Amino acid sequence: GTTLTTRQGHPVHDNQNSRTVGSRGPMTLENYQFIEKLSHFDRERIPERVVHARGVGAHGVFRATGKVGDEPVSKYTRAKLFQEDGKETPVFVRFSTVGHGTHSPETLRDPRGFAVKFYTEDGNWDLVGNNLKIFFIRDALKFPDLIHSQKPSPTTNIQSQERIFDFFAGSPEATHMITLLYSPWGIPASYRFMQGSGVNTYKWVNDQGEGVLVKYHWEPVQGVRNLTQMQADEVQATNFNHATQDLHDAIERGDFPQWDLFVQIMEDGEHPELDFDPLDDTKIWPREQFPWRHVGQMTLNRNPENVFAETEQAAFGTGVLVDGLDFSDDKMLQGRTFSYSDTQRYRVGPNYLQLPINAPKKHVATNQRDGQMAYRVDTFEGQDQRVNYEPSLLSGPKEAPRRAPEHTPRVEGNLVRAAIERPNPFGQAGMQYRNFADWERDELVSNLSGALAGVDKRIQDKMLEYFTAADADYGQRVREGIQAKEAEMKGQKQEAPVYGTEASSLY
Amino acid sequence: GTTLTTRQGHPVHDNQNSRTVGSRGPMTLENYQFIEKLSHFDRERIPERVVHARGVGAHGVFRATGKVGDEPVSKYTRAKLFQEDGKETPVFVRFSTVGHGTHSPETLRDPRGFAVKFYTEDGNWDLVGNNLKIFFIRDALKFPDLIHSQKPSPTTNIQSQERIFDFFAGSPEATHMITLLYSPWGIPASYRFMQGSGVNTYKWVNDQGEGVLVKYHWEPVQGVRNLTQMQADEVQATNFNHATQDLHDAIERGDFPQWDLFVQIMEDGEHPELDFDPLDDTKIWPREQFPWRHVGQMTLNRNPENVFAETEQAAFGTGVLVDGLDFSDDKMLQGRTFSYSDTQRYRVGPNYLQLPINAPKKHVATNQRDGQMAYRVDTFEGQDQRVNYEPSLLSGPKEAPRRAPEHTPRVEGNLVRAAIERPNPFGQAGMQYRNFADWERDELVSNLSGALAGVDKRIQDKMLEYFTAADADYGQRVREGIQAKEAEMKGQKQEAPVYGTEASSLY
Amino acid sequence: GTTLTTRQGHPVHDNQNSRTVGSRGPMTLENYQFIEKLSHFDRERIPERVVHARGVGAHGVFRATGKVGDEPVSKYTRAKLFQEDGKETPVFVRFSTVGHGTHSPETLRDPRGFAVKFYTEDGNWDLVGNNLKIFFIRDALKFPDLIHSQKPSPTTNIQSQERIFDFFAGSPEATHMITLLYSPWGIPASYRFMQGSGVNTYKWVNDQGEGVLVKYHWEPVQGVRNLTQMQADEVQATNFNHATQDLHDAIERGDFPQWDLFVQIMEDGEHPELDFDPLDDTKIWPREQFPWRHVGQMTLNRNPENVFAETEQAAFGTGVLVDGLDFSDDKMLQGRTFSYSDTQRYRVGPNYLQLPINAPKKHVATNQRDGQMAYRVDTFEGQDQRVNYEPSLLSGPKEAPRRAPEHTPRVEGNLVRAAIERPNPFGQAGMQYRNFADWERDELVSNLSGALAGVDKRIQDKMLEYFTAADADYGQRVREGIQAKEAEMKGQKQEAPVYGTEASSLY
Amino acid sequence: GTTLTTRQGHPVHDNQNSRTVGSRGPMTLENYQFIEKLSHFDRERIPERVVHARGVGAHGVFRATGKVGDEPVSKYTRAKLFQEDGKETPVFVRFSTVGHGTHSPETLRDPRGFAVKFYTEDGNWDLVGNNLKIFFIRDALKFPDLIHSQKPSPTTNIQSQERIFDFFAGSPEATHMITLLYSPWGIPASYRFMQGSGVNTYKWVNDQGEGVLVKYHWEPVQGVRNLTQMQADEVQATNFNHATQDLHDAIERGDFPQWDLFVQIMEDGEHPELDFDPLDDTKIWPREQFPWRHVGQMTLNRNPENVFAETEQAAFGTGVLVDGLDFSDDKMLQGRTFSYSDTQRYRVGPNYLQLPINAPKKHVATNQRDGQMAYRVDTFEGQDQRVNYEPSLLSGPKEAPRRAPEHTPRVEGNLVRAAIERPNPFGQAGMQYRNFADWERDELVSNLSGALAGVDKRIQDKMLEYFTAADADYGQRVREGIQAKEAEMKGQKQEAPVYGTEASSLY
Ligand SMILES: [Cl-]
Ligand SMILES: [Cl-]
Ligand SMILES: [Cl-]
Ligand SMILES: [Cl-]
Ligand SMILES: [Cl-]
Ligand SMILES: [Cl-]
Ligand SMILES: [Cl-]
Ligand SMILES: [Cl-]
Ligand SMILES: [Cl-]
Ligand SMILES: [Cl-]
Ligand SMILES: [Cl-]
Ligand SMILES: [Cl-]
Repeated sequence: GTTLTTRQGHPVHDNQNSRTVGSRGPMTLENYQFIEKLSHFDRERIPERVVHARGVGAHGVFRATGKVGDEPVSKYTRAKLFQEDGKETPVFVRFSTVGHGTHSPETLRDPRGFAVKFYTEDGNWDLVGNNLKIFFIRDALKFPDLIHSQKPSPTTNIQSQERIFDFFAGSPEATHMITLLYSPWGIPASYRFMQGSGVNTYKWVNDQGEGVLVKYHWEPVQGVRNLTQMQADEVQATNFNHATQDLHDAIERGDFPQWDLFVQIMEDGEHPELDFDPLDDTKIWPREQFPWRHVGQMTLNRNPENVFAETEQAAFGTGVLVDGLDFSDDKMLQGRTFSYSDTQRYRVGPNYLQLPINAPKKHVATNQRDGQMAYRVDTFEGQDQRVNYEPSLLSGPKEAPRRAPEHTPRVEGNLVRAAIERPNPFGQAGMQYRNFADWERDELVSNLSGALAGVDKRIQDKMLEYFTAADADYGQRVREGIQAKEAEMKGQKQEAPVYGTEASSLY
Repeated sequence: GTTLTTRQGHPVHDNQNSRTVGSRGPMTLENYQFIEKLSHFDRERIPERVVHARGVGAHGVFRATGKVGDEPVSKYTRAKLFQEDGKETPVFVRFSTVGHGTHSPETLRDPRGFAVKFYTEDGNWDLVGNNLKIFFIRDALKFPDLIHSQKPSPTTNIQSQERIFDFFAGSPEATHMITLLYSPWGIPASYRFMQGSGVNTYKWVNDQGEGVLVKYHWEPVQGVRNLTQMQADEVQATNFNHATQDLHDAIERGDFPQWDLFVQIMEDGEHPELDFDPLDDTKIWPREQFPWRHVGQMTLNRNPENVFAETEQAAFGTGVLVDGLDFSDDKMLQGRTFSYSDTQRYRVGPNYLQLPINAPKKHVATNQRDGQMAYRVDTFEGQDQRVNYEPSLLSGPKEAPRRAPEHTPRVEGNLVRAAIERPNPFGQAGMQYRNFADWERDELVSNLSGALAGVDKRIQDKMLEYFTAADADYGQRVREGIQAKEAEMKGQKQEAPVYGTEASSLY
Repeated sequence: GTTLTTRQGHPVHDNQNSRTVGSRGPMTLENYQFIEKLSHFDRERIPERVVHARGVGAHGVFRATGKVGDEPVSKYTRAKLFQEDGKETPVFVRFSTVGHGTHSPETLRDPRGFAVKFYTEDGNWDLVGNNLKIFFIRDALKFPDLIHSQKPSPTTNIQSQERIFDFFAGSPEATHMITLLYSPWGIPASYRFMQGSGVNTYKWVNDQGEGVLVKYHWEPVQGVRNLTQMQADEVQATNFNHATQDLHDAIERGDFPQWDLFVQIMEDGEHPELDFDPLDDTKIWPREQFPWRHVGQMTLNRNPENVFAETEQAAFGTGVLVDGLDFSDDKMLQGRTFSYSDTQRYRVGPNYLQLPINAPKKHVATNQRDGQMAYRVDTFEGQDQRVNYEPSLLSGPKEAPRRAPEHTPRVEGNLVRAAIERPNPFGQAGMQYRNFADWERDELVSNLSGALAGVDKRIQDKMLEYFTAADADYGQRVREGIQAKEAEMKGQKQEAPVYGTEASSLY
Repeated sequence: GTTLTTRQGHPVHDNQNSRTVGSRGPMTLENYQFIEKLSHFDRERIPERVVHARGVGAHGVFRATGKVGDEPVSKYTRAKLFQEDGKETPVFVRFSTVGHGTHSPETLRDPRGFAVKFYTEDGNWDLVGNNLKIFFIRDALKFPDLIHSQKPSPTTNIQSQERIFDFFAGSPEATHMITLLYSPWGIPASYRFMQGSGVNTYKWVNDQGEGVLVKYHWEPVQGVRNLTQMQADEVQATNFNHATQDLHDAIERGDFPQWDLFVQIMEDGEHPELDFDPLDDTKIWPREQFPWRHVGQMTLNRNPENVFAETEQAAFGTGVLVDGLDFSDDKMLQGRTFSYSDTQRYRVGPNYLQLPINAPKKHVATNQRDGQMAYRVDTFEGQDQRVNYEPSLLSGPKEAPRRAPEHTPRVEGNLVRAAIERPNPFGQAGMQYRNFADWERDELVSNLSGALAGVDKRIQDKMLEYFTAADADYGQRVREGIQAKEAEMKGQKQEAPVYGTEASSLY
């Protein structure tokens, strides 16, 4: 029961010594125990996520209220997990950073990942969102460009603020994101004291087949706490895993984190009465115009018994929708859908949906076959095994009858490559700057000043142009901050940093 | 229960049409059903086995007699699967060719694979052998050289007899193998009417820790049938899957194939009284000097419900030995042990031993962790999960106490790269030529003559030298056969072959 | 210069013996030469193509005439490779079957692959087509269903006509394809005597940005030859590589195969004057209504120096278009575009476009970085290496200015999952049946009769219904053929086939 | 020249917008530019090294003196790169940590990697060593056990000192390593101010075939600087890439780091006059008994132009030896040799030795073929391409004639699994404790005290037993440190750490 074996089932008698010619002689190839043990060890590492590499997972449950806001949930969506009051749905959630790889400090400035996997009766639903309600760009084509500038340089393997704002200098749509990111909101204190949002615009489909535009929001019961740059540096001094440790230990002691699910519902259409496009993920929907409607509550109450098998292998996709949910023409959203399935086949495996953490908690009958590491076949009991196709007069799985009309929105336009007609990259950025608290603006100006100091002046002028366009005080305060820090830099001594205490050889 | 779903568990309502803008318009990225279905389809194929690609599998059982020959089995080995009379052990067997890839004709000239996986109580045991009792080479270093000459040319993608015997011209040790291969024995009629053997020399270890040299043999109850070149060409005309079809359909109708397991036991040592090395896998052990000892009987009685998941993903390794079995200093055998584990991590997967077909049918407790497509963790119930190492004062699996002395043979010599001192590459080759039946020799001479006709004369002279060294009649008959066929080739017309009936465009 | 080395550059002194303790002793781990050699050998095989696995490649050149038909080529397209008379463009072509894997007989019934890669000055252009002008299905969602029924059964690993027509019974749109496939046209005699076509509908864009619907055709100068089933069985008896051998040997002796490129141009639009949809790939365009227009001629004159490095690693994609070419709303075509890139990253590699055979023969400047086996970085001379994104004020590659208007067709409709309004699955099928020659119809009826004999009657009735709808005589002849063949089967006895000559053990 | 293109060579006109139906409509599959760009991006990440993931690389040169110490280098070795005075050999060096993954703080306690690749005329030579002269274990079978305890826990994803010393409690041979590791020597200030060593025992072979035991040492010209835990915490606060930054910035400004290569030569044999085994890698060779002999000097003077393509893809193996160098019976060394090639085929690729950074800078002629991402074939000019095997009468690469006798040491003994007869796990550990400086001992006791505080007492007692066996004062000081720190912990209150400043929702 507790006897050490090989994966072939061979009981191991000596886990200490290799088989050699003499006690101090050479190893022979008569060492299967050694081979198998090391063969598997050499291939433990799978490639990390191209983004959101550093993360932590937790199991939990979602409770529905049966209604959206103060009116029945059936009015806007027919998603089965929402229909009944008190209906519990098992979930797995992974929190994460964005920029740097695994085992990187969780005190770094970054958006935070907030992915929730709903194991519903209509299959799985992945809500792949972040902490901030918006994103840097509005077109998915710019994503590898954004990440490359955000990630460590291919020449130094270190993040560069110059490289970061170099891309921002040509991307005015990221202004609103920067205003949030370089504020204290760019470094959440922990995952428990953090907001969540689907960022992109989605759609809800009801019994009638009617669709409405939808925003998702996670509101923490624990409240919201942010980490200033001074505070972040202090934590990082002795702890580069503080956020992972915070979530795990809280669940371990019974202090279960909770989030309330809110939704913003909007009538389908262009809405020309707005100065912004509702399909722009660099835009928020004002609560005074589009109030938040309560849907349910999620509680995380169980830690993974194995980080790799569950959290690391967990795979989330925006296309993973259940009946009642649908896409919108958010160009960012539809772009995402492609990459998730694409990257997960490579990272987690060809049959990654057959893994316990990714597999749905219900019946599955597909004609999909084979693939590497195929653990099971999606046949049903009594099926003619030789039938792996549809249609078939002999056997095999059948289509599901429609119990509700499909959502068929009207789409008209020319096949073009053009930006949206209402960019407005400075509008909401200025609003958020003014609506900030004093200590939040101070942190924003301080961070931007320290970041843009020493950077190419062509970049500086363009960023100052963007900040000024959002708010005059915004632009002026950053400009003065830059001039001040560039002046102080000029009056020091930039010799190479000396580390450690001088020592002498022991031999 | 029979409703078609995605692997996310989403019930599919339309498996016929993609989601498009209009019934005849362009596809959108709002097609997760399409994406997932095709995403998995594009990665169905895993790399085929580098050798023995074409094959067929079958489940079965092995019954032990409790004795070896007419004396107790405990005298020579302490392998648990042999100790009790009537003791049944589940097995999975894969038959195969060698040279060409999957879906290649099973009527081709090749050695035949005969791999048996024993799911014993001491873990799994893989007996990876062939139909012929010997092999081409005596050193594993020559294996990629042998296979490259055997396999289709890198310039034509077609097998070449000139390339084949080009390598044989510099490899006199393959003479005995050629004598068998180009005889009718090179094309077994089917897998059911075929012999089996471990080819390499192994070792049996008893209760005392004493070791003896061992040869394995599978004797078919159905008898032995071979396929002549004329007969093989006739079958190939309408059936390139005849051997796979033969085994499957026989089990399907209840005609279960059976093999008796025989063993040849030899005292450990150099044995200088022999003209051949007992560790040379190009050598057989004469029955008159080393009689065959019955051990048990194997019956194959169940076909795989899925060829890919079971047969294709099946992984066999010569190092996979249970207690009571051990290696010998067969340089070919020890070389094999490395490649099997090496190639299976790449082909089947990093966690290929976690697959149902490869996993042992007992308890497994290892400190091995992670790897791609990790379906489970080798922990035991109640274990401290954070302990994945040995030794440990906290928890984790423990070593197994020795219930019998380990086999510790004496090894003396200089670390050298040298061939065995008793090569004798022509001895047994000549014996087998003379011991052949008339119709077997006729086929041998006919095949060699047709193969060596047109080949470079430097190769021909060297091969004729080898054949003559084995037997004077052997060499002379092949020489005359070559001269005859080269003369007949000279008197024809070698225009490019014309195929099919002339046709005309339909448009 | 000719000295055998390791891939580390180490001169090999002994390629015959492994390093062991004594000439007949055990191998040590002191064998890097052995390790590296077998380590690479164990991973020679990459996964075969999920479809069109068996194939052969050839290098060549394409000559443009500068005009389409009798009018300038610039009138309809601005593709640079067509503009000048006598303009030569390097090409690589791979011919292939469809159903079975590598090293499978080329005498089997299948559509034949005809993929051409154009190394133009505007980058690469892949024309991924077949010999037949149409395909089985009109929606890419059905592709894995089609292939699964076409491919060997997951229970027997053998193709089954019952499984094939089981899918066809629920797919009436495949009727026209079947009419061609089970005719002599289903087995081309060789690749040189074979037609080629893009099958799908494409678009040509000129200087004005105007688009026109387009069909591609390859007409062999050598003529067209088809292989009857009786002729195919005779060839298969002694040669399962006859088509591969035919192309290679012809090029080797100087007999270079040639194809003339024809195009069918059609005004963009719905075209309600047709009984078929021009975007349906199960439909041909009648020459009497849409004449074939000559474009150029292609000549294949060089064989690959390495089959694997060139032919096996070759990657073709329908999305790989140069300026002047574009997509259509062919639901089949757009579906293909997804799968090629998806499967090639897995099969050939993440950086497969960096391989010599797939890499363009011009300038390449991308912001794409890394990936496994990254051989080079897409930077230009003098570039700031730390800039791998766009836009950038510092450095990096810049966008290309538009020298011609982009094609922006009007698209209106509801986001639906619905079939085309003009299916007409039997129309052209019947016409082709009547337009057949007598020997072509006889072969068609003979093949269908032998295939549908013994098959479940539910399948038979549906197929007979489809054949009859195309043509009354068509249905009746097949019906009579089935009744006749099912009757002769009833007067047989289905015992297990006996193979080979009885033999006796040699030991 | 600077125009942005696809990897197909297609000039990109719009790198900002995806192709959609209308400026704000859905994406179509008519987006190859989008597809290819994201398809490659989704697969940028390769699996990180299972150990030494975090690292930095640098190009350089090595100058030989032509002699070892004060006597000719030819006396002990015939390695070509050492024979001539002033002989320069191109090198690539990668420095690294051990425990945590990529982008992990370089201020962490760990051994430091020091891998050097020599591009010699006899091929490549990899000297894969660390900064410390010894290692934790003496048998490679314990390596995955060691790393698992050292690496973050599978339940918390955080390193645990309890898990670390849990393994050490059952591994007394790691005592000497711990004495160094928890001293200031466990955190080198930077890579430039750091020693290097091959750790394992190697062999040098001369013109006579005579072999001698060998230790390698890298002595930094810049001197040696270590980083205390207090100093490390201060650096980690604002910089987790300080060591990577230090090496890069130094080379960039012209301050090239230099190391002198020293060797320790010892007569081959058991050497019964020692209280330790010279093949034990947990043992150093006393300079007073075995003086350091100068060999040459290495200078690093060029930074990688691409971190991934060069540093990340760099592959080092202990088996990669040139003529004149050889193995010893160091059970640790021979174990390593297996794992490097095994893990690098998986990590870097099947053809990783074909990559520019790993490929030798000389002639390469192998019979190795294929493998994924095969960029070239190892054929020579004029070779018959169809010959990919040895021997061959037709063509192909030939063996190299021996210009010097091979080293063939005598090996006698029984095939056993047993530890060395002279373990002595506390001897040198105690000596190093006394030879330490006061500030070095203080740091050692301080680190051990803080680490073992709160840990299971069974572990504590075993470690205290090990420390005491090395030195009585050693054990007592740690014991007092533990008692003191466990007492101050008892006078605390272990509430959950509170992070960040309280904030409020912005919406
Ligand atoms: Cl709070
Ligand atoms: Cl899957
Ligand atoms: Cl399916
Ligand atoms: Cl039925
Ligand atoms: Cl018989
Ligand atoms: Cl495994
Ligand atoms: Cl283990
Ligand atoms: Cl315990
Ligand atoms: Cl690529
Ligand atoms: Cl790009
Ligand atoms: Cl390689
Ligand atoms: Cl080789």
